[PDB]
Amino acid sequence: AKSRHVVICGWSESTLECLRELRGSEVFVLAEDENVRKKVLRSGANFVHGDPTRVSDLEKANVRGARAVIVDLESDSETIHCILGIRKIDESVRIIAEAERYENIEQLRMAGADQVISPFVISGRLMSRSIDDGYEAMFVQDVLAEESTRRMVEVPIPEGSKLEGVSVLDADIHDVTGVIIIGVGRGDELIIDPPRDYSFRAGDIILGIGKPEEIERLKNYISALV
Amino acid sequence: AKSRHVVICGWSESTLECLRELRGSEVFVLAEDENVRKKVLRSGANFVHGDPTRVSDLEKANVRGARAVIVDLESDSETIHCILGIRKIDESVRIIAEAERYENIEQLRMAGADQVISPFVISGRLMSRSIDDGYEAMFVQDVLAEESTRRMVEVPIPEGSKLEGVSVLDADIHDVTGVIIIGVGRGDELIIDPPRDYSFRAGDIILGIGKPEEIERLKNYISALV
Repeated sequence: AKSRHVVICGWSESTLECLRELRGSEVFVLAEDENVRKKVLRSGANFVHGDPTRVSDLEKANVRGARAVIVDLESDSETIHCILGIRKIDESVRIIAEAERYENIEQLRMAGADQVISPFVISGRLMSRSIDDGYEAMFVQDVLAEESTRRMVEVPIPEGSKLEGVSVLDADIHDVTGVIIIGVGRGDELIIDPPRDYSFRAGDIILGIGKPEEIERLKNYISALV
Repeated sequence: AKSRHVVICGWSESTLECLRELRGSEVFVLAEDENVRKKVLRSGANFVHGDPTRVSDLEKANVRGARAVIVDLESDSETIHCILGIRKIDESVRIIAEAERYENIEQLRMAGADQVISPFVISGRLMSRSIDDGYEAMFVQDVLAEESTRRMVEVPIPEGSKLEGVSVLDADIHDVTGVIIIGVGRGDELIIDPPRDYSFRAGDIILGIGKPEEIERLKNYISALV
């Protein structure tokens, strides 16, 4: 949870939405196609005209000691290539990549990716599941894309939180706040539906779903004792 | 909830995963690039060499009276074009499409799409949200992509179900089955986090998340009285 700069390698629709979500932070977009420059600037970010597979260009984009580097190239091959180059410059910087083919997630990880996201798998699955209803899709589309009614959130548990050492069962988060708790994160591991007898700890990241008002309630509920 | 055939227009990673999910049903894949033929056949589906923007080719793919038609072309423009052609052949057939740009979802709908999925928005968002943790991503990736531990499911409420006319609160589904109920679907509408005082009805589709064993428990719990 730092506040350095972010580097985005490659341009695509993903990168565009992603850049929107970062509207209000210093971002550097490294890309070959010069056309894109306009769009990147007209969005607050800094454009760095270059090649993400070229280590010298990655350097010019300030990949070293960056808060995180996001990669989404025109090819899983190029993404793997870019990543390799990144690790050469900084072997600790957090790397998030987009995989187009499922079979490449592993290789992407082996290259140095800290988090891999596979949109087509997600898409193809939602589609095959919408041949009769659209409920699952509607849900995903509403919470993960248009973030309409609800939204998915990560809420860190401060040191001295009111839920410090409180079991899931006793916290009664959903009924008190309206937020559906879907998981707890500790040491970059994730317990999907944590057991009622699970106690919280400072540092833990509660993963829930809820409307902005319910998320705000949860945040007050998580607060540290005054 | 019928059992006719499915038509997939266009080829891509989405289409490939989607075709996997339909492994065990009669599917027709309409595509221009002949290379793909091998992959489609080596997956149980029928390949139809043609152009999805051409109404005569859509016909050869049995788009008429199909259970559902899934569209994912090399362009939102082409997807809109394909859809228009589809409505010309059958104005009632369920259409599921993939939008690459957010601004096209509406136009895609106006063209005739019954359900639109936007993978890049979903992707770009997950990425911008993973610059420090990967919990949200891990969750999505695990339940929506690799469907590892948990999986998302739609469970229809049979006529005469044991939960017929039972309020959410009284059903106590999560504690009894272990499945996290995230929403109810009725008349192609979706109530994300239905209120405790909401009663179920036959026809309703419960949308939850759970492990295969928990989903099976829920299915027994939903059953109609003998």
